[PDB]
Amino acid sequence: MDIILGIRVQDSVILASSKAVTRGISVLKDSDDKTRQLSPHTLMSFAGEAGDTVQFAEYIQANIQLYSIREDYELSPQAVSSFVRQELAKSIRSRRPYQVNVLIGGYDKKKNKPELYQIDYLGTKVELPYGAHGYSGFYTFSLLDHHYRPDMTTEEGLDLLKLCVQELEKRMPMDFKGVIVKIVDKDGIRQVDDF
Amino acid sequence: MDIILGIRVQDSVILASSKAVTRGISVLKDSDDKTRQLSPHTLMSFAGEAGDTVQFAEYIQANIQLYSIREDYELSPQAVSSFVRQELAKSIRSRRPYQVNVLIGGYDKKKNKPELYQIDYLGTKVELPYGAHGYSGFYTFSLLDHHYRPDMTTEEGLDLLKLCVQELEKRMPMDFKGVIVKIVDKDGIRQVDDF
Amino acid sequence: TTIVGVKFNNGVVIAADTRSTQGPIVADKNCAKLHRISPKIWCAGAGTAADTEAVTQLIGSNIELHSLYTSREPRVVSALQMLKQHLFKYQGHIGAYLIVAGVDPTGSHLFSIHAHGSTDVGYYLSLGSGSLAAMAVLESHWKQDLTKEEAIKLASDAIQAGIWNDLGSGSNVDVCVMEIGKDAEYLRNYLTPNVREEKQKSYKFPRGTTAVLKESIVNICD
Amino acid sequence: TQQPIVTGTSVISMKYDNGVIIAADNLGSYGSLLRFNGVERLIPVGDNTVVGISGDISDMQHIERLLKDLVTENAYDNPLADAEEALEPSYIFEYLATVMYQRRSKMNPLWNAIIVAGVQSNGDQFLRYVNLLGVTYSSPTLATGFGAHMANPLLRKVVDRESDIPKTTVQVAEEAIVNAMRVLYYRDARSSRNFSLAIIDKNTGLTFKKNLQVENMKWDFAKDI
Amino acid sequence: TTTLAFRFQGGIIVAVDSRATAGNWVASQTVKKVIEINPFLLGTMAGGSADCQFWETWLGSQCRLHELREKERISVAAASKILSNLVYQYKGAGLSMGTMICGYTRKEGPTIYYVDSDGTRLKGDIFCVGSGQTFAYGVLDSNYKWDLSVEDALYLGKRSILAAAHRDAYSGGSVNLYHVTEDGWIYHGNHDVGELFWKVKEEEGSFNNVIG
Amino acid sequence: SDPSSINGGIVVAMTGKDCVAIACDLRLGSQSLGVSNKFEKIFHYGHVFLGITGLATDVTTLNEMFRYKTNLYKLKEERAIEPETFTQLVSSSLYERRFGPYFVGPVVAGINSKSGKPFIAGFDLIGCIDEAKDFIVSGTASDQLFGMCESLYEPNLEPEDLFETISQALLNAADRDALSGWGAVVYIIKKDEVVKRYLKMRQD
Amino acid sequence: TSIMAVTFKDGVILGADSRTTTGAYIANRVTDKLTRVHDKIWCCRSGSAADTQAIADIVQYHLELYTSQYGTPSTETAASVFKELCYENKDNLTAGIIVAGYDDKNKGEVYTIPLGGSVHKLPYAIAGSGSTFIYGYCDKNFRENMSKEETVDFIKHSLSQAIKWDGSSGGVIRMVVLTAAGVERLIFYPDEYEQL
Amino acid sequence: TSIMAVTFKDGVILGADSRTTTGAYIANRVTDKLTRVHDKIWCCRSGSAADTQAIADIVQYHLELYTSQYGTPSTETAASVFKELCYENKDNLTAGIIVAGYDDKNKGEVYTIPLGGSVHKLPYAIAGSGSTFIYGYCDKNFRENMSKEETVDFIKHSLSQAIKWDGSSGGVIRMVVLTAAGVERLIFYPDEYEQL
Amino acid sequence: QFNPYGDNGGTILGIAGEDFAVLAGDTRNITDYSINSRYEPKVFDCGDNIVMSANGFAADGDALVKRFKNSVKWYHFDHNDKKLSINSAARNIQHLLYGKRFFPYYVHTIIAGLDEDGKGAVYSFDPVGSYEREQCRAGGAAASLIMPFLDNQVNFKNQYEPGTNGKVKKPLKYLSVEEVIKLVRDSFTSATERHIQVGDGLEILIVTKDGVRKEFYELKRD
Ligand SMILES: *[C@@](C)(CO)[C@](*)(O)[C@H](Cc1ccccc1)NC(=O)[C@H](Cc1ccc(OC)cc1)NC(=O)[C@H](C)NC(=O)CN1CCOCC1
Ligand SMILES: *[C@@](C)(CO)[C@](*)(O)[C@H](Cc1ccccc1)NC(=O)[C@H](Cc1ccc(OC)cc1)NC(=O)[C@H](C)NC(=O)CN1CCOCC1
Ligand SMILES: *[C@@](C)(CO)[C@](*)(O)[C@H](Cc1ccccc1)NC(=O)[C@H](Cc1ccc(OC)cc1)NC(=O)[C@H](C)NC(=O)CN1CCOCC1
Ligand SMILES: *[C@@](C)(CO)[C@](*)(O)[C@H](Cc1ccccc1)NC(=O)[C@H](Cc1ccc(OC)cc1)NC(=O)[C@H](C)NC(=O)CN1CCOCC1
Ligand SMILES: [Mg+2]
Ligand SMILES: [Mg+2]
Ligand SMILES: [Mg+2]
Repeated sequence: MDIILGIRVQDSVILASSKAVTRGISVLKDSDDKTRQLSPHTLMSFAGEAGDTVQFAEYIQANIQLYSIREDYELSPQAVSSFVRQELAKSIRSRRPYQVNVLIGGYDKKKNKPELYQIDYLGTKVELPYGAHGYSGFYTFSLLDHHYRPDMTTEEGLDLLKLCVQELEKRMPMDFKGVIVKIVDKDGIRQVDDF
Repeated sequence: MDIILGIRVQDSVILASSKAVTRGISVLKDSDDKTRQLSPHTLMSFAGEAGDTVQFAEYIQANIQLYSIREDYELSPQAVSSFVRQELAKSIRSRRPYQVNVLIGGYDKKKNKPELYQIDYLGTKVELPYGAHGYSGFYTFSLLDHHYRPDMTTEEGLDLLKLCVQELEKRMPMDFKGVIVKIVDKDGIRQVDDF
Repeated sequence: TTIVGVKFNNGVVIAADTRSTQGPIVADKNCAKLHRISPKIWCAGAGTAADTEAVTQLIGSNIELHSLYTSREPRVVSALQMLKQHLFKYQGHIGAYLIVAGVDPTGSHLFSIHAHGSTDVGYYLSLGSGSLAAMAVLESHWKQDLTKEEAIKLASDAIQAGIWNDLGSGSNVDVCVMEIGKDAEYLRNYLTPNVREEKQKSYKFPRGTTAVLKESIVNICD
Repeated sequence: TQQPIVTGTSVISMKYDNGVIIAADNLGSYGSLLRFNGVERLIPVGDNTVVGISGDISDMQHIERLLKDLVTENAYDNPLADAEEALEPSYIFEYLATVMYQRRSKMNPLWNAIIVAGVQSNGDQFLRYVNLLGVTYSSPTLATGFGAHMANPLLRKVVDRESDIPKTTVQVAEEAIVNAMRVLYYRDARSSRNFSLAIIDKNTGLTFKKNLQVENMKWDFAKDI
Repeated sequence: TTTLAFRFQGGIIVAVDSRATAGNWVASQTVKKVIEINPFLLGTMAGGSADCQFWETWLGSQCRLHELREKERISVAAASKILSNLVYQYKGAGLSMGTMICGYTRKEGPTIYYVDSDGTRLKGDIFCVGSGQTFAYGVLDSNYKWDLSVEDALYLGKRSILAAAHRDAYSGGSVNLYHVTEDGWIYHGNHDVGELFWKVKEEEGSFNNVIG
Repeated sequence: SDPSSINGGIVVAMTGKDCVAIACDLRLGSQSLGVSNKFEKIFHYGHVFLGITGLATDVTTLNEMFRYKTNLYKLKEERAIEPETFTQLVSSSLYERRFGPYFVGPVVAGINSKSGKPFIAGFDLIGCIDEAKDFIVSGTASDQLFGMCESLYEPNLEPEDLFETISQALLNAADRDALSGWGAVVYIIKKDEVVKRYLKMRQD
Repeated sequence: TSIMAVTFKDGVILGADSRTTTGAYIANRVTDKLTRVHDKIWCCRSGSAADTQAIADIVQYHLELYTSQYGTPSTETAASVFKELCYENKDNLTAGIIVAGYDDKNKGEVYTIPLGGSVHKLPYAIAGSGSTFIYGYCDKNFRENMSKEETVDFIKHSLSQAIKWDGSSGGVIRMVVLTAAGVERLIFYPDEYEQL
Repeated sequence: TSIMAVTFKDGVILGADSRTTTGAYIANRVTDKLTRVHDKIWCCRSGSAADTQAIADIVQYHLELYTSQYGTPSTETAASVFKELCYENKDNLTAGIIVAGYDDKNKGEVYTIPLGGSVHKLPYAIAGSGSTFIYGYCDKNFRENMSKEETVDFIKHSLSQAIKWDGSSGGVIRMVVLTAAGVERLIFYPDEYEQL
Repeated sequence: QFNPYGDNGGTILGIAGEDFAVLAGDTRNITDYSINSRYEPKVFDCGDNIVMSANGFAADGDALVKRFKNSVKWYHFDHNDKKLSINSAARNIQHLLYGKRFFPYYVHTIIAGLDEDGKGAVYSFDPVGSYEREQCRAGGAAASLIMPFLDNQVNFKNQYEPGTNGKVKKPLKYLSVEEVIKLVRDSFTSATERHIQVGDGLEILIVTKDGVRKEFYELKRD
């Protein structure tokens, strides 16, 4: 775990997530996908404590998929984010809390708008134009403050994202083995293979 | 600090030393030379506590240079290594010990032989065909056990060293921003600029 | 806090200051520390402010139900027993230090309860951070066979000692007089010896001083 | 770094129109054990100053010796040792205050609260406090330990500010002090009934009263409880 | 703190914020974090205010004594090493300093040295130091080229502090700009973030996260 | 790791002549890192306004909880809850979590629709009601707000004057606290109109 | 506290001081540490005021319920109920209790229950912080089958010494006399006992 | 330890038990806790055996050097030297010392020096762990200007009780009589004192 | 374990005008919840038209003032009775404070006076010697209450010109001594209301070219 980013542009949400899975002094894997598709137009990236992250992500995934089958209907990104926040808000006062931070990128088909939510392990939710978890934020937020515009295209958003990854690869102490980028828009979720 | 390696081959000693100087969540420099020339045919790389490393390296450098001027003569790599070990052996029972680990690569002109010494901050000296300090050893020692031969050329030693750096770049958690390689032989010390 | 209780001829009087603190900061300059458990049983509370309020209300609620059940006016010893058994159960974690007083068919009564659930009896009592300033006054001036007006004077003087000399007490003096055969009279702000002096200047700003970015009407209706 | 062993409790004092009064019980406590009953915690320096000390008694006895030595040293090569160049209360205080702060700064404090009561050569009342931390302050009424919590409130009812001092007589002041000592006996668990009281007046001088007792105590109401 | 200094075609730019903090209490908004050692040397301050302030003005006295004794302005390397050797003597004692010794000399040219309280001393072209260093890096690195004009470099330095001043809770107040040339340092004014933010937001079109 | 000062934020409420004002900052951070400059801390249930400072997850949770409770109240009572009653509800709900509390500093503000009286109240994290004639403060810059309000405030201010006072109270307090600021919102509340204003303040 | 109970010819007498402390502050200088659990079964309370009170109340409840079913309980029975509470809750209690009662068959009896919750039947018992100072005195001066006046003097002189040395003890000396005649409360003030 | 010193008509008597403990083990059951610092100035030692011994030896050295220059030192002087050592090294010492001596001018004198290093001149003094149990008894029974036989009985009965209750005290009761006549050592065995 | 520090409470305040400067401080001295003295001054005239206050731990405060006063005395002896300028005093104090960097004086120090151009000057220090000249500074227990009020009223922060659309700031101007004393008195009454360690009395020292004048005002004693 470690690096998860998110950028909401005009017509889409772009989630970048590091590929490295490190443990002790060994990078065990360099092609890890730190994301789950909750619904056709909703994607959740995650970072935090080992085990907890995937266990939580798949638990949320199951619940949202169960809802989809029951109602024959896709929950809005806002509704999913509120459900996730509540699960974490319960968790924090449990015997053993989930130590997982998440970003939820979704395209609301009713509003025809991209939406990016940032939720930490305490259950602290915020809607943002761009978001990051962990130490990444300390570099990317100020970078995006400068270069981000609300009316950018998906291509412009990817170039803006390349600028973040470059800055992190320059100044971050740890090797995070690049990122897997995914785009969420009106046509659903797709992965950029060459980044 | 972090990664310092050493390989003694047929006719030379090769020292590789990481270029990164990290502090907190920021790589402050990616072109740092973690080495000092003690004498024309003796090179010392170093790694450890911030401040201590350079302070110790330059203190040793001054002493060896002072000896060279006084006697109009170059100390043998063995003699320098014994001097350095004693300084660290004093240090460890001081009020504030030097927390510095070193490798001393030298070419003994009287014996016409390369020599590599590994000395830790406790004052533990060993002569080796190949050496490493810190977590690097956990990967490179077993690698060199397999691929190292005592009669290799300097070119073969560099290829053997490339194999170490590749393995470290693959499996080490931290980005150490490559290495500065230096060769110590009968003609003195020179730096490989393209590594 | 500073709180006191004093017995007299035909009843009992309690009093309290009106300061509430959060570290060195005065949170409330005129809080009410005198609490009604039943019409003629009142409680003065020091310690954790929420605990004194909550524990007094809970027992007050159960006392009312008990009074209705038994068709009798509640007794101070019932409130004392219920409070102490509740506080003891929580091993001091409910930080309520109370002076319980009142009149009932048995007579007039004065008790104190500590957070851990121990109870005292006395003719004069004081609790809180300014209890030593108060108790000094009570030990100096108290006597047997006090009249009503003497007891109020003694009680308010003991509270004043705390107001002036204790940093945890200040502002005003609340008093509650519980006399036998009469209605209990709650004297909110019986003394107000700490009125703020006129400010030197009006800090009313010229309209338009604050820079505004957006305006909008908020819909409160359905 | 210390911990106090044998200790003395409250020292109380106040100014009145012509001078100052100071008092302190005769107890040397050893934790909860009321060990020693013949301890004098008021120590006169000359005929114009009394130093009242609470806290560690071994450190008090050390301070006694310092003051005793200060009188000796002041007399050396001093033809006016019993006249113009006699030890003033202010000199005695400042010396102690210096020592107390130097000891706290060396992390080895004299574990005491000290009140220096006296009358200056010009007739002015001197009353000032100093403790193990080197903290100093002055007030119309001063008290240490439990005295600060119980005596001061009572004494401040008599002299609440500077302007009340000329209006307070030695009879009124002593009465308040003796009352405060009684209250402390009721409420302080490390106090004793027996105490000493000292009056330093600008006209009548130093009057040192020993073997006083707390009396006129109210205990009768206990039978009803 | 956020302080930076970077080397470029036209010399050195140095930029700092002006906030001082005691925990979450904002102790000051008008602090001078650049100390002018001589007409060709600058020092930046980050970490403990007393530590920085005391030892860097002490450094200035040592540099003055050098040019009296040696009849020559001290080198940026030598000046930085006086400070680094000093703090190394106090290593472990608890000094907190993040400094940058920026200046020009004939033999060295424009030079920047990072010096901190655990005894690290580094020559380099770009450094950001302080609690908000990462925020400054983000903007500075993504816009830095060697061939920046004096006008563009001054703005980038100003904009990088503004970026950090905004995000970092323990940075802010105002921006102090300096430009070091072969002729010495030149002060380019105090810029209050109160006005500078809105001026930059409007003109640049950036800071779209904020309610306009 | 002090729950009440991880995210940061402040709320202040004042009374005027036949009106009340409640104001808050917009910052949400994670200690030093500022994360959001749109995080509002004032909510309303009918005509009763509630500001909440402290741990942001609890701020959100409590808002959702009081919306829940006031909605059921209205369905059963067939009328909007009043400030005095809501204050009691808040106190009950907080003390219900006595030994596992919400790390919050709520502030009730509003005008009683029956009597027309302005009402403000504050609470500690554990439910203790702090009623006031003049003003209530809460958050990481409460000390600052106490000092600003105590000096600037005067009784019976007109809505337009009260706006200036409460705004200046919040703004100057926020600028002395690292974890507060990043924008501000002020609600001016009259008997049957409410005006919401976003303040221009320094963004550091 | 300084407390004690002493058996004699006609029955048993309980004795106690009246000081309650919170640190070195005396919270109550007129405390009643002698408490009735039954008509002629009383106890002296030392240790935590809250704990001893809660225990005494529970015991009083048990013995009242015992009396309603099986008539007057023995002093031994009363001590067993105290023990049961003190022993089973030893981890959460700081209570040193002396139980004393008068039967007509068994006459005066004294049981002491220290911190652990063990029971010890004795001719006389002493307890509380101030008891340490009078072990020497009480052992030398106690005699079996004393008269009422002798036992009152024994307790008065004993608690006088305990009070004199122990800072945690003081105030008045309360006593409770348990005989066939009935129950008699005695009080003795400082002005009398201090100058013994 | 249980130790005590008592002044009387003809001079002063020191008394002590003989038990030395390392935990609950008795390392020495025949210890001599009464030690000579001068011909007719002795001291009772309580606390750390090593500390009190080292102090006593230094004091004995100082008083021997005093005697060589200024003749016989007063008992007060001896106590001042003890105090000086105990006070100035209070952080590193665990010593409770009673000093007792006979002058011809001042007759019998007793000074007690507790842990802090303070000095207290008394008619009689008690100290050590077992002293707590006899404060009551000793206060009630001590009289000024007792005879030799009365003072011996007072100490014997006192230390008997101290020994009986204190586990850290026991063995024999040693005594040292300081008068104008000279120095007399007394010893009393369990079989005598236990059944007092 | 022995704790060499303590907190004697109180608060101080310095404001600079065009040709004058004031240094104010309350006269209350406290430990924990007890008042030690209602009138214990901590603002001192140190000579050369320099007034000084070191608020926090009074023993360290008195020690520092004592040392600086002594530093002024020796500055005269060593430099031919030259007047110590306020800027030079400030630098001297930094060395006094930093001298004890690893066992600090637990005090917020403020000095006030006139600079060498005759204009009002206030310097303020942290406990280890960092200093800065300002128009305005509050120090001590109630510094967090008073300081933001000063920012608003002395430096006109967050105050814009009415009708200018929050574009033109309220212009900075020097305040008259009458206006400054109004702000000081309102600051301290407000601080006294909401801070328990502040009260009893207010003593202001005003510095002009003519010398040092004093003014005293009663504060609330609760
Ligand atoms: C005096 C003023 C305190 O010295 C009184 O005891 C006063 C009692 C009181 C009673 C009813 C209404 C108002 C006031 N006590 C307080 O005001 C109290 C002081 C206190 C604070 C913290 C404590 O635990 C560490 C104990 C006592 N202050 C409060 O209750 C304030 C309003 N609340 C808090 O500080 C919140 N605390 C409560 C305990 O849990 C931790 C947070
Ligand atoms: C930013 C604001 C983050 O703090 C900068 O690092 C800033 C740099 C600076 C430089 C010169 C002048 C002013 C400001 N640092 C501070 O403002 C500094 C932060 C800090 C506090 C304590 C530290 O402990 C080692 C380290 C850094 N603030 C202070 O120094 C404040 C004014 N003073 C104190 O906290 C007093 N402390 C200092 C340490 O010793 C105990 C007393
Ligand atoms: C003497 C004074 C000392 O042992 C007695 O044992 C006395 C017995 C007594 C008191 C009143 C009524 C009947 C009997 N005990 C006390 O006065 C007691 C001292 C004590 C407190 C706590 C203890 O261990 C937990 C042991 C002894 N005082 C109190 O209980 C007072 C009223 N409350 C406190 O001191 C507050 N305590 C609560 C428990 O935790 C420590 C703080
Ligand atoms: C009675 C037994 C208990 O207080 C006496 O005070 C007695 C005095 C004595 C003994 C012999 C000769 C003359 C006088 N003291 C001891 O027997 C003493 C007990 C004691 C030990 C250490 C203490 O504090 C450091 C206090 C009291 N016993 C010893 O010194 C024995 C010989 N040694 C040990 O117990 C070993 N100690 C060394 C010090 O640290 C703890 C372990
Ligand atoms: Mg007060
Ligand atoms: Mg900021
Ligand atoms: Mg034995």
